Amino acid sequence: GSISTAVIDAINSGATLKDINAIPDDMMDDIYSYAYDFYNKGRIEEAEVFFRFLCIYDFYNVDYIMGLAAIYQIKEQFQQAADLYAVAFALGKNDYTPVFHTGQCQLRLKAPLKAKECFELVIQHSNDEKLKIKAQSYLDAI
Amino acid sequence: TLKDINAIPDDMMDDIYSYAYDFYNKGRIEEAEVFFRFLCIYDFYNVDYIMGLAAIYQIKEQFQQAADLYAVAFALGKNDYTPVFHTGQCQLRLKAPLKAKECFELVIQHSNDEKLKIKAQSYLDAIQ
Ligand SMILES: NC1=NC(=O)c2cc(Cl)ccc21
Ligand SMILES: [Cl-]
Ligand SMILES: [Cl-]
Ligand SMILES: [Mg+2]
Ligand SMILES: [Mg+2]
Repeated sequence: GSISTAVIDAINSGATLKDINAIPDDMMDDIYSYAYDFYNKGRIEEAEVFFRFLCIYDFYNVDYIMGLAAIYQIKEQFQQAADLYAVAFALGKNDYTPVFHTGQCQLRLKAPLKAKECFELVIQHSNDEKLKIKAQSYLDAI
Repeated sequence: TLKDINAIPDDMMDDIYSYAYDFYNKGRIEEAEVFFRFLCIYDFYNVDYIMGLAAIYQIKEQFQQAADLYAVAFALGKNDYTPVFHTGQCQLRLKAPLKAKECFELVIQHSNDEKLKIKAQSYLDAIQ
């Protein structure tokens, strides 16, 4: 998947498509907009292809990662979702939304201690008061 | 992948990893790089294999290449902020001090590794 592609690219250290500016920013923006068009209409499989395409071209992009992670979470591919959410967090640093969703994923993976660690991070560090309430509700059930 | 089918016994992979760090510790960077690339081809999902290849790229002053692998390494481990610390070092070398500050601050705010936080704070103290 997307993470494997990123690691293979890093191993090979040959020229990538982004290295030669093969697809301009405005064009990537358009494709991202089509990806969400598909997603918003329930065409999840088509959206997944488009987000995978975007992540092959520019893996280290929070918006593309988050779109793909959401698809995996909806498809109950919870480990794949959690891994991508953590990449998004590492790149973005100040949005705890990916940490919250990783906590949801860890609960479904039967890892409540990992989920508790996620939800506690949201409470301790997020300034999103509504997200903190949501995180607390999961903590209350654990 | 090769790991998915147990293509090489576990103890032999342990040996190859230990030989890779032996090369690294002895300054045989080109040979360490072959061995860490081999390991990451065998199992891209192994955080310590990725960290070893990232260390090679950092020592070779391929700082963005290292930082990219550190972001994957962070995700695979979820709660180990060592890759975030090293990303902070790479960002300083890339002349991105605000990004580096964000990395070191993330280590101090989330890590439970006291020795790592001490190191991260020493970098924050030096950043203008
Ligand atoms: N420190 C952390 N423990 C976790 O389980 C986790 C998940 C994510 Cl997404 C970011 C950071 C962390
Ligand atoms: Cl993958
Ligand atoms: Cl999965
Ligand atoms: Mg490259
Ligand atoms: Mg607060």
